[PDB]
Amino acid sequence: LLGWGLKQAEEANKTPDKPDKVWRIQAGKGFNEFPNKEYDLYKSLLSSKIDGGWDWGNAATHYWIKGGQWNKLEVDMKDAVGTYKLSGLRNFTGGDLDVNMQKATLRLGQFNGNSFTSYKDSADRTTRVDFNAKNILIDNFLEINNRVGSGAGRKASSTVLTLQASEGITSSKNAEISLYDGATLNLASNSVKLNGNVWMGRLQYVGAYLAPSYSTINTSKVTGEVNFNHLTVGDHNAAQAGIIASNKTHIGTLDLWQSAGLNIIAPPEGGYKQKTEVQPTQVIDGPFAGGKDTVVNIDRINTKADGTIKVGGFKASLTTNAAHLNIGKGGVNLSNQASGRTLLVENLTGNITVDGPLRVNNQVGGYALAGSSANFEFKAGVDTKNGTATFNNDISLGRFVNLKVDAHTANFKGIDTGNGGFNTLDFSGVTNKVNINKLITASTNVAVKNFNINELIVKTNGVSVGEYTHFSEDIGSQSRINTVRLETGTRSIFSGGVKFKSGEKLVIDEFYYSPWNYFDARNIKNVEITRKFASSTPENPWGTSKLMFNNLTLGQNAVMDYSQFSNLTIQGDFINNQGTINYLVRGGKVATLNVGNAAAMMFNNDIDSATGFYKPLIKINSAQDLIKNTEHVLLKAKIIGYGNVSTGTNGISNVNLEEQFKERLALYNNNNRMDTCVVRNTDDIKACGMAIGNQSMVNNPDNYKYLIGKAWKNIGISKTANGSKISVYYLGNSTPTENGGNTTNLPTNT
Repeated sequence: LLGWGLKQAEEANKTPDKPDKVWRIQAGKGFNEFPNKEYDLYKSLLSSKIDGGWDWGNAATHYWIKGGQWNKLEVDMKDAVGTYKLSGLRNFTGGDLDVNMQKATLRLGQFNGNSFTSYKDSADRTTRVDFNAKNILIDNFLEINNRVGSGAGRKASSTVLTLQASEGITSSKNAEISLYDGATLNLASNSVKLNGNVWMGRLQYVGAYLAPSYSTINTSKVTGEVNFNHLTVGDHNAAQAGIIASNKTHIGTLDLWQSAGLNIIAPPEGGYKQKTEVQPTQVIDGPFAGGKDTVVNIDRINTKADGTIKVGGFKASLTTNAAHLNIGKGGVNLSNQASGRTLLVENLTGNITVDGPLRVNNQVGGYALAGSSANFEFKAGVDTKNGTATFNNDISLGRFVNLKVDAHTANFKGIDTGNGGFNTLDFSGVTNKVNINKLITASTNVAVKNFNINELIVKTNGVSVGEYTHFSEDIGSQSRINTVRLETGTRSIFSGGVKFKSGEKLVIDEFYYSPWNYFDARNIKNVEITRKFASSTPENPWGTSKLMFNNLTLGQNAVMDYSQFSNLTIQGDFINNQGTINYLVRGGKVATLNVGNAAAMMFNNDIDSATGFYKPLIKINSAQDLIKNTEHVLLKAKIIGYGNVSTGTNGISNVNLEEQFKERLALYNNNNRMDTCVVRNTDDIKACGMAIGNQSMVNNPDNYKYLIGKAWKNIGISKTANGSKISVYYLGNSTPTENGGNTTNLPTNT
């Protein structure tokens, strides 16, 4: 209930005990002349001053030192050479072993495990069990602060194991290290590689599911390569483990519990270091900052999760002070019961780099039910706010799973939420940048303040409605989406789609329509389009595409495919820059463009070598069935404020602006232009005669010589450029005269 940061700090600085009867045992001659003799410790040496017994009250074995558990002993070999074993010291109560074994290989496992526990007296004693071997090689299971008898009898107080080898502490596969409610241990060798089931926190008794049950593996002195293999924190209780490592922690499979915590704490920057009565100074530490080269390579996070149902989840958590929290190819698992199991992958003052697939219930998709809201959560650099949470692997979310990241810069590579839906994809803590590479949504609750998703896929929701892409907060000013590609929805109903809630600008480069998926763009006032603005099926469109805007702007060279199949609706000041909007008829009728407030336009001296004239400013392609002698509404307008970069293009002139607007438009038929026909030599005579359908330009190119760097307007096509309408009066495909009129020159400024 106090927390682990108080508990490890208050047992970091204690006086050991007050033991009377300090026994001293020295191994003399005989041990120090056989380097491979394979001795024992208990029967050969330690059973002299360690007595067995029976605890009255549900015991199996019982061991203390001499005449009670309050007597220090020691073993001082310092030259004994060989190899040894403990092999069966179970339910040791004792107190203050310190087996000093220089140049002596140890082995705490042979045919039987071990145990080290204290009793809960009125003196509140520890054990402080030390070893100072050369190698250790645990090689069988070991319990620290275990259950001495069976529930009843005497209770168990705290303890300390300390293993201070000089060459390395390996372990065997069946060596389940399992320290309990009050136990700690320290290691001091180099290159500890525990290949066994490390078990921090266990049920000390049979049914006490509400114990605090702290632990500690403080491998502070390890100068080599710490390498755990298989941890397990918590067992049917709210254990709060902690590890104070030595800035390199490669572990393997991690098996947390539901309500289990973990605190991997990297070292600091320079490394570690009738009368009044005065208690000693209790120096405490808050959550500090790890050093620069602090690496914690947790390469698999599983979770055990079963049991009852509480009103919330349980929120397993690991807290890391390291400047890196790399998570490799194993990825993150999440076992999920009927309620919502949650994990917290938190980093205080570091980074997080996950390169693995986020699973749940041990599959990649991982559907969850309504009450089981599995909640992924990542915190990269909380107390420094410069920490990045880079996910260099394509994640995959099912249904009722919720990613949230509260970092400084959350880079990504791909997000899959369109398969399951109901995914709160929160980003509310992100400072400045979100680099999502690919997004797939069905019913998502995206909340980003600033991003640039360079490619966006918005899928539908099958056939049911109420499920859609939803940006639920302000999108900001530096936001951007380089590619939006909606896919074709369901039949005759806008079931899937996008909607916004706030924002002011969203610089889009490229867009695709889709039938029956709506691109609602609420409240954003500067929706820019930079390049091609077409549909997902540009060859054979159908359906409708609700582009329910409030404002939009189109820049240079952004071609459009505007038809009756896309009701582009504007409620604001549409500004068109040098962009060639193309039209199509789909049955002879020209699809008018419905401007709500204003369609202001402004252009350039956009002359090119493709024509010799300016760019075709508005084209109408595939209008072969264009209805003659009938007003074709080209675009609806309310205020046409037309201009160019100056009064006159190609420098400056005094020409009124609206008349050369009619020059740059195009009516594209027979693979050429019918509005004008820009003819520069004798070769495009043939193409112009293909356009107008006359044999006067087919057989003889010298028939018409008004066109050496010139052009001519076809009469029968009338265009309005006033302040309220842009219309087309297609009434004649007239044969042009040679020297009678309706002819222009070229600007000749390519």
